[PDB]
Amino acid sequence: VKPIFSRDMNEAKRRVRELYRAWYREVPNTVHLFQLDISVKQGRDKVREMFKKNAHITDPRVVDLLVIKGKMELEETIKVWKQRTHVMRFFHETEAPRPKDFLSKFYVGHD
Amino acid sequence: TYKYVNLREPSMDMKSVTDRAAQTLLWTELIRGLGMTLSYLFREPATINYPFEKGPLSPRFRGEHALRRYPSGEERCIACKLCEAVCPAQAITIEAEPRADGSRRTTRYDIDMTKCIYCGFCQEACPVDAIVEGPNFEFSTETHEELLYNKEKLLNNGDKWEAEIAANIQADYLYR
Amino acid sequence: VLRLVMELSGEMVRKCDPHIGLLHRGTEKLIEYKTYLQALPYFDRLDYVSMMCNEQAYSLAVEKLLNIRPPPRAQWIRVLFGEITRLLNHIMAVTTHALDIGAMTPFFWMFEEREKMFEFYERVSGARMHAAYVRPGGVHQDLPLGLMDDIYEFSKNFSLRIDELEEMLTNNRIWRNRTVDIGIVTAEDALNYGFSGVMLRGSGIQWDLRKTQPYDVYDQVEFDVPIGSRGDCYDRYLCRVEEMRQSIRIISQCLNKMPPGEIKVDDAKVSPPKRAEMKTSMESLIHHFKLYTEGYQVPPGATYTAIEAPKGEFGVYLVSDGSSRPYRCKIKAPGFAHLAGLDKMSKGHMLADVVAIIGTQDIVFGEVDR
Amino acid sequence: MINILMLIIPILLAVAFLTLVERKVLGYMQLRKGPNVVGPYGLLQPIADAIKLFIKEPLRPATSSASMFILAPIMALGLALTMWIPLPMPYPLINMNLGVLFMLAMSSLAVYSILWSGWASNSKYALIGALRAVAQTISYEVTLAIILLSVLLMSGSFTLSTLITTQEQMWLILPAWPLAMMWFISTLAETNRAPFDLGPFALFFMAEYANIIMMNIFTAILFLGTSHNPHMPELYTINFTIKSLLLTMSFLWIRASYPRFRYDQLMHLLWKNFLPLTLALCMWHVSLPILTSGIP
Amino acid sequence: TGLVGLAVCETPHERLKILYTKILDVLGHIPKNAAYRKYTEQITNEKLSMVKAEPDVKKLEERLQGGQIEEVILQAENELSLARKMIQWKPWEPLVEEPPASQWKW
Amino acid sequence: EYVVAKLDDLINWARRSSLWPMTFGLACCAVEMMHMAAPRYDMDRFGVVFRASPRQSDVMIVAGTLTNKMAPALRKVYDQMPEPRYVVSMGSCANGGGYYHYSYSVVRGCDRIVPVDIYVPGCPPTAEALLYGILQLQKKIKREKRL
Amino acid sequence: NLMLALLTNFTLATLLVIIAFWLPQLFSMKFFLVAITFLLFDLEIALLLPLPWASQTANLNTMLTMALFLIILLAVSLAYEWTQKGLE
Amino acid sequence: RPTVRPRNDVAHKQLSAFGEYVAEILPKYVQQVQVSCFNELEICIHPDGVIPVLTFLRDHSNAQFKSLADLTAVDIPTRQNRFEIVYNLLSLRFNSRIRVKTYTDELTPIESSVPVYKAANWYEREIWDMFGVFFANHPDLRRILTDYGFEGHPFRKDFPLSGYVELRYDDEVKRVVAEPVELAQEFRKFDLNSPWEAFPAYRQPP
Amino acid sequence: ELLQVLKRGLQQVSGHGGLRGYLRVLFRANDVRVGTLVGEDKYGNKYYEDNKQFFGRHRWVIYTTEMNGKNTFWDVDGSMVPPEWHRWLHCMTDDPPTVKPPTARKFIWTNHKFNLSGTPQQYVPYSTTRKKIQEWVP
Ligand SMILES: NC(=O)c1ccc[n+]([C@@H]2O[C@H](COP(=O)([O-])OP(=O)(O)OC[C@H]3O[C@@H](n4cnc5c(N)ncnc54)[C@H](OP(=O)(O)O)[C@@H]3O)[C@@H](O)[C@H]2O)c1
Ligand code: SF4
Ligand code: SF4
Ligand code: SF4
Repeated sequence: VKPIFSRDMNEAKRRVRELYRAWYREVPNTVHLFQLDISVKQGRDKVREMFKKNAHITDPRVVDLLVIKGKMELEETIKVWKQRTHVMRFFHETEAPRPKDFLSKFYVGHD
Repeated sequence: TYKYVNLREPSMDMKSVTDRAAQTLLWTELIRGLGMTLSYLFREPATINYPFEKGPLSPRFRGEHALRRYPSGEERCIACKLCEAVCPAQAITIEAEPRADGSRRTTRYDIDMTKCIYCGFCQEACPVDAIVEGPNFEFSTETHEELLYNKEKLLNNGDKWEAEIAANIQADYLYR
Repeated sequence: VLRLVMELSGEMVRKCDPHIGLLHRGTEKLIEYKTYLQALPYFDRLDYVSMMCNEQAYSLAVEKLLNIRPPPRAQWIRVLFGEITRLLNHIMAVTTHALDIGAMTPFFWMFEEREKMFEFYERVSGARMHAAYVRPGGVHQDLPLGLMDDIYEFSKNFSLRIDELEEMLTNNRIWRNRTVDIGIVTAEDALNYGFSGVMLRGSGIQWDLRKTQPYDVYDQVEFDVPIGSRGDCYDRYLCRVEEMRQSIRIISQCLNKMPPGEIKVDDAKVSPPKRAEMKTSMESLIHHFKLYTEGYQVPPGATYTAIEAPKGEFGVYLVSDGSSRPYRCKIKAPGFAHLAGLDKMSKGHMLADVVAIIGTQDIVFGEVDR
Repeated sequence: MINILMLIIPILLAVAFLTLVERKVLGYMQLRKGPNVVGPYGLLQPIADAIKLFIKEPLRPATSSASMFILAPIMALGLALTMWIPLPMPYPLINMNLGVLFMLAMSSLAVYSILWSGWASNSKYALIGALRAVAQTISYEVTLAIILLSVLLMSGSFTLSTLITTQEQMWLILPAWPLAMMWFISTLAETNRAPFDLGPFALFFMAEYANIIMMNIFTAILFLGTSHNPHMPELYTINFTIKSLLLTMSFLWIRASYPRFRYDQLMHLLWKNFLPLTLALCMWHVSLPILTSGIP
Repeated sequence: TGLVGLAVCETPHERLKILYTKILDVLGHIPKNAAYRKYTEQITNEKLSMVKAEPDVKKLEERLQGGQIEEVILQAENELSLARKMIQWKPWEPLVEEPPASQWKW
Repeated sequence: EYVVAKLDDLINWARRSSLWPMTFGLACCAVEMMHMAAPRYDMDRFGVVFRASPRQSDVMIVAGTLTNKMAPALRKVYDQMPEPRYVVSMGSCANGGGYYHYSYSVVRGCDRIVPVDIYVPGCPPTAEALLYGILQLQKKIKREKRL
Repeated sequence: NLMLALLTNFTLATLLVIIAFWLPQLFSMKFFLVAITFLLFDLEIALLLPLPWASQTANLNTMLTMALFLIILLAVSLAYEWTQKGLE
Repeated sequence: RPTVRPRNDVAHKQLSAFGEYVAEILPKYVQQVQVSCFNELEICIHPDGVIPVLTFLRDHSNAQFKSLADLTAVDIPTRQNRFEIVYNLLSLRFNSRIRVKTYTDELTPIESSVPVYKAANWYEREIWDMFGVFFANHPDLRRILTDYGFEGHPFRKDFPLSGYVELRYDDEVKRVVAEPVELAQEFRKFDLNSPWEAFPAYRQPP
Repeated sequence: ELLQVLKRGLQQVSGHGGLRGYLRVLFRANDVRVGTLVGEDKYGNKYYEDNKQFFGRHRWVIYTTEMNGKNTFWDVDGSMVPPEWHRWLHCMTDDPPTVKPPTARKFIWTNHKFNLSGTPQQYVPYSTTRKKIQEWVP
């Protein structure tokens, strides 16, 4: 069909599963080889919240592009690349962070 | 056009082989290379010590920005936003209000030195010749705040360089 | 400057993947908002070494869009400053290359002469290095009376100064020991990388843009192109010095042929009129008001231009709308081509050879942007 | 015994005042002006570098492994300064039973100075480059022993005092014509940074530049001499210093004029090419005292 | 004598004749109605006549090449690979692919 | 009392004598930084030595443009530097992004990564104007550690 | 004294380290083959060391054949280094 | 005209022969649209087969190009199909410049030019970086000009020039360089667009 | 030839000052040179020229001792020297007090000012607009 991408509907879901195992094994390895930073358990919780935002699945075309991107930004650790605890860090350290409420945001006055 | 870099066998027989071998057995060409720097040592060096001597320049040179004025008082800048739009760094900002009564010449006039890649474009785009680039080198600060130019003021304080600017612009009208 | 991820089997390189782009300034999206006259000084500030060779490719790209020829005088200034950049770049192609190896003298021997070269730039334009001099309307400002006597005065002493390097570097055993036999690539596979300046020109194919495609008054000026035999670092260095000795011929012929006339294009829809002219006449100042702020009002269409850089090419690809802002362009510097060659150039060579590859290709990190 | 302090303090000043020579003489080679602002001709700068690095400059070690890193500069400076003791001069301080054997021994132990510095850093990134720097020094010490013996087998025993007496009418440069060329190159291997280059970091500069003067003097004993004169010590002292200074200019000549030879092709100049040449001349120098009577 | 390129300048005649006769047969396997066979054949037949007439002359190498026989041999070497790829992937013989959306002007 | 005030100036004179800068080739500014070596305008062995080295150097010149890729890279160099460290932001890109600025990749100000003591405003920072940056650094060192 | 001369150099060298320390307050096995050959050649140098100091009382004709013999085999050891040493 | 005209058309009819020659093959698979203006040739290619077009012009008896050197891509949101990958090709033996374009939206993968051209893989990484177009059967697709911790694709006209992650502080944390801060200085949006049409003949009827 | 080189150095030391004068041009000044001097500038500035020496060089010039309020002789930057930088210093051929006169307009500052630096009385940023007015009164 058009266009190919990589997988058709059901096959695209199992490509995410293979991607999930490869990244789950690296988070204990990126403590001793990289840096302690936060925690091994807290690093694994960062994985689950990342896939929840990506969880929609309507077409295999969108899913396949996420796999290629998932084998790049999460690949920035496996083959040993320089980051120095600045790159590949997803969580905000200095975030305020803002909340969504008609009493909290309106008191600060924004938009 | 062709010029050829390859020598294509300089040594052939007996006489041409021995001298090509002599330079590799001992040195010769290294001693010849030693003589190149030897004569280079004796000839006088072209060196300029900055706090006393000064380097060569030109009648038209761009440094720190300073806005000029008319011989009988009056700020030469007319407020157009002309130089604002030409500016490739967007370093220059201009907001204009009427001056007391009648005259309409500037209010906000900030040129960022954090930005500005120095073109002379603002010198060229100006129809009244307000910003003229003077021969400037001396500028060193502790903060960004001290470096970025305020609402004219420090730009108007370019009177110390405006005497040179008036001399340099006399070599600028009907270009060179 | 360069990261360079290395894979070493014992001592020699197996895989050399240059993880570069550490100086991506982001000119791509940035020029899209700027007008044609506003976008001009970006091109000078792209490459760290070439000044008048830059903008030259950009101005001619606008000139191929507008279909308006620059004045006969201004074209001769463009070659006079086009060949003076061929001096500036090929100095740095030798000096910093030798400085990366470990040679101290040839850097400082040439930089005395190179500092005299910026006296020409200062007398012809505001700043030292980068100049908004080459424009779509030809040439911004005419040469002063003092400079034309100085070019002849410089060239007379230059021929001995460049020949001082040959009796210092080429004749010595060290360079015939070090640079000889590093990455001998001259085949159809070498053609499959596309270097244009040097490399293919330096060894193998007799093709050059200078003879085949004229830019501004070419073929009339006598050119000499050095082509070697072996694709090693030494013969790719010899041709650069042979370029330098056979470059003064062009500069002398530029001094011989100078027709007095216009500096900018007389048509005031491309280039701003004279300062004495704009103050009196009406139409001049309105065009001065609209050539600044507002851009050019360019004809729509996609055009590709490439003028010979001493490093390689500046393949500017301007895509134009009816509006004054050019929507997207890419500067095709040879930095993308030269670093791609390191996948083949590093095969069966030491760590010290890698430094010699970068120097002979002259990968100045400003090249890699678009 | 006060003369030992009169051979450390003026020597430490000689390594200090090298900073003038190492960039002014090197400066005129490169057409640049060296020291000028600091002093009348920059004479205040060499002592100013000492106040900068010793007192105010603090330490930031990588790991600091108990005894090491604060032991390597002691081996660096100590071995460089002890080399001055066996030197013949007009008169030597505590003359050894055999001279040149002490000279080759303390230079071969001076390899440790660059060895312990490689062990000081915990990282693997530094030690590979450190062992490469050892290879530059360790390899050339093989030939250094051979070329020494060929000069000795011509005339004199190992004692350095006898080497002055044998050079009465003519220099040893003329009989040892290819061997004199070797000592210009072989000495540059010991961290001179001319054919090949790799607080406590400042102390290594005071030790590495000290060996440069040491090799300049040692070449001016084995090959230079001109006159002895035991009755007049005045004539020898001035004439020896000028000969050593001319060799110091040639050491800074290679640093400016010539690029690095590569580490791999450093083992192609030596071993592949120099070792067959030096031994062939050593074979020649065995036959010389037998062909014609030449025994001390 | 040797060429400037990496390809070795070997003294070989009729080597160009074998490769140019081989490619004519490959073109007459699958495409017949296509214009790709009809146009490429008349250029190759024009070039083959120059080789037969001129015996090892530099003027024969100067015709449509002018970079000796080594450059002309490279043109024949990749010609067999280009013909086999055109025979495998149908594009010249068949035309039935969909048309683009109506937009072109910037 | 008098010896205390005079000895402090002697330590400050040691840095007034010689300053070793870092050779960062991250700019067009870096070519003008190579003009400091060029004989016509020299601070070479007047104070400046081009040996550099990441650890032994006292001064580091941030030459021109810095990207988000080089932002963690230049920071770890600053940590390797000794305690008496001075940072010169030579060039308009180093001062706050001369060009680009509003761009996605270029870091604005340099002070967001590494604190700056001496600012040099010039794009092509003329060697004449570059001579001020070192001379001002020597002048700025006046008094250190009173008690 | 040799003991007094040697110890004075080391004690002054240790003192220079304390000045900087106390005052301020706020893989690849190809290298191994080169190292081994250094040791094996230097032992042949050790046998060839006595030559200028030894040849004074002993007969020259008996020594001449034996003195060159060590240098010949020292070249044969280098002749084995030509039959593929490696990339080094 | 003396200064007004750049060059008179003489080779335009000679280059128009190429506009017929490749079109004489007539594939719906390949040809589609052929545009020729200002001594230059432009061809756009159907997404299904890009590799067979690139094997052509390479070698070939009539025209020898070989060098498929410079590789660009166009971002335009006007059309239903978004991106336009543009190949710039140069001949050494023939001395001519021809253009190869793609018309597809290419959010869905497109065929790679790596087996035909060696240096094409480095340019293909840039298109995946700036534009976000994946190349099928590509060896080593790695980020070059983008940051290691960069979200999205930096060139696309859908998002601003400043971005989302751009400002990098140091402040409170001893070693970690900041990322989540988004604020930057105000880029003045110029609304300079001239009234009246610039040129005739370029005007399209609604 | 050898005697003329040594005699030329002796004439330079004897000309400019003597015993105390030569030391001021050696210790304070980087390079010692003798030639023609204009000697007409604001404060204690000399500005000498006319010397051959090398191309793009206009004599020693010499920095001023106490220019405005710095009171320094050992260390001085390019803050000194009045409007003459574009004149005999680098660009123009005619000397500022000899041939080419400075133009009077009564707008330029009479007393020359030094560099701002980190010292007090330096450069500063300032607001310009009066902003949107808002007022509330009982
Ligand atoms: N972890 C703990 O130790 C701990 C536990 C419980 C509570 N706290 C609280 O948290 C605070 C920690 O602060 P800290 O000890 O980290 O500060 P600190 O390091 O002592 O720094 C204070 C700075 O202020 C200056 N300063 C203070 N008083 C001065 C004076 N009279 N004259 C001149 N200079 C003066 C000093 O400069 P000079 O050095 O130049 O004089 C010093 O650099 C304390 O105030 C304490 O109440 C700390
Ligand atoms: S500087 Fe000139 S162009 Fe700019 S606002 Fe003032 S008068 Fe207008
Ligand atoms: S010189 Fe250029 S960047 Fe600077 S204010 Fe003028 S137009 Fe803007
Ligand atoms: S300030 Fe100018 S010269 Fe310096 S890096 Fe930026 S663009 Fe280049």
